[PDB]
Amino acid sequence: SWIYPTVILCLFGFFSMMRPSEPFLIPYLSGPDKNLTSAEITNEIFPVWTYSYLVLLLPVFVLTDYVRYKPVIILQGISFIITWLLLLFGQGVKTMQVVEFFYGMVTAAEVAYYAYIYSVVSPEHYQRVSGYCRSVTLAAYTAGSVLAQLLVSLANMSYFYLNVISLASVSVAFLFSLFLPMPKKECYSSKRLFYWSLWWAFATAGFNQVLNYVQILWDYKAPSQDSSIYNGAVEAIATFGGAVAAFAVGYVKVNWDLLGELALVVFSVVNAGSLFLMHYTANIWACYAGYLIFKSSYMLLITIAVFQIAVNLNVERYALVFGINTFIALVIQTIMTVIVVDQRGLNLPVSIQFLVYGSYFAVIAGIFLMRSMY
Amino acid sequence: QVQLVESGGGLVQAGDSLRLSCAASGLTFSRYDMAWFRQAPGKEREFVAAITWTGSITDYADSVKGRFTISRDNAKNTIYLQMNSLKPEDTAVYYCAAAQVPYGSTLKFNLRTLFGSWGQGTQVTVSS
Ligand SMILES: *[C@@H]1O[C@H](CO)[C@@H](O)[C@H](O)[C@H]1NC(C)=O
Repeated sequence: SWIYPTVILCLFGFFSMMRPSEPFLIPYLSGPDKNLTSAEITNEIFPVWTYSYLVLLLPVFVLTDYVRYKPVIILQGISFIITWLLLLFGQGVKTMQVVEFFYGMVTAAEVAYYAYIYSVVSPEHYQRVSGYCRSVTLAAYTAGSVLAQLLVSLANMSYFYLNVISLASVSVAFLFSLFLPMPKKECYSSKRLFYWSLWWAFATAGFNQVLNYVQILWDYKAPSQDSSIYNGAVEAIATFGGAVAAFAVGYVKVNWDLLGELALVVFSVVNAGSLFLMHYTANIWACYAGYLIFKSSYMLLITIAVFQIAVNLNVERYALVFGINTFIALVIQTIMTVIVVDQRGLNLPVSIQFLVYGSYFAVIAGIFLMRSMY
Repeated sequence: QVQLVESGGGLVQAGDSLRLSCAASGLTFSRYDMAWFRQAPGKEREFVAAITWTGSITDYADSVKGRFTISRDNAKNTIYLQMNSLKPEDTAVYYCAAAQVPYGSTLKFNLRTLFGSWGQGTQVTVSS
């Protein structure tokens, strides 16, 4: 009964998240294909994704529970197809800004993917359900990264054909959503829900902040003329590390009623100490291992939060609660980026940035580690 | 306003060598991929070299390769270009350019579309 919805949902997730063209976006757009300058791509195109994402997250989390979810997953599929068609055949700066608007729609509509399954499945399959859905996306990301690396180097695959492969992947994914079963017909009062959302809001803002500077840190630490190959490979392995960590959450029989918070504290410290290790250590392998632990550890927690939010939601407000938490994370991340990295703010170099990111994650652990009064 | 100042150019008989310097200012020099371009008298500006911000990589044009040694001195916010065995076909106005985005190399921005913030160039007249 639960197998068919889960199978179709994870097939859609795998085929949508498998996109070879993603790691070569900047080389593609600034390359000989589109000829967009670095200043343009960085300041006029890319920001439209953040504002489009921020604005579109509002209707998504406002309505996704009303429309019963499937309409939102289908909309995400169509947005995927439009985005990649424009990427393939769209030339100019305004066209790329529209591409970024539709990608903001695509990512903002992802709340329905994780929200959808708890409406069609019984509460007793929520743990297993949560693990597969997160892992297939990360397994798909790793597979796409490996395929792109092999093709671009071994197959001399041009970025246009990576884009074509990703377009075919998202088209197949769109075809998989038409068959998804349709579900049928101030909520933070619970403290588990409140704290799981608090960690989601703040940890998520920090996580997406690191990802844009890991490769910059690795280059500064160990200047290597072939860093690009190693930077991609470690990203993929770190992404595969969280796929099995996410998968292992749904399989292992552990009483999550008592291990909910305990896991939050233990892996919150591993997210802090892992970041200090990349900042302080001189070996790049120690820095590579730090990223693997940080990304794998975070994805272990993001799986428990979604599972542990859905369990304590009395009302079927899955997209509201998930949608708010990824929106407040967007606000936090955008504010923090301005303070820390932006020239308008402090303009910290990557040398010290991870002491900020490292301690920023220690503060998160500090709040959760100190909730025991006697 | 990123300000760059090319110095070093001048007449040099063929076979001698030169060193130009470009003491960049107004930017965080230790984060930007600097470069050197030239504009021969009757053509368009053409990439010559580009030293990544880490300094571990130095791309070069096919013609110059093997004679040009781009460098950088982050202490002095300066970059150099040693030009050895100069042939009359190297004559140009040598402009130093700064990456319009700090970590261009790490984010994999095409080099020949990554450098702006031009200077006012220095004249090299390789006189056979
Ligand atoms: C990018 O520049 C190259 C070289 O000038 C040119 O051949 C190409 O057509 C340009 N981009 C496109 C596809 O318009």
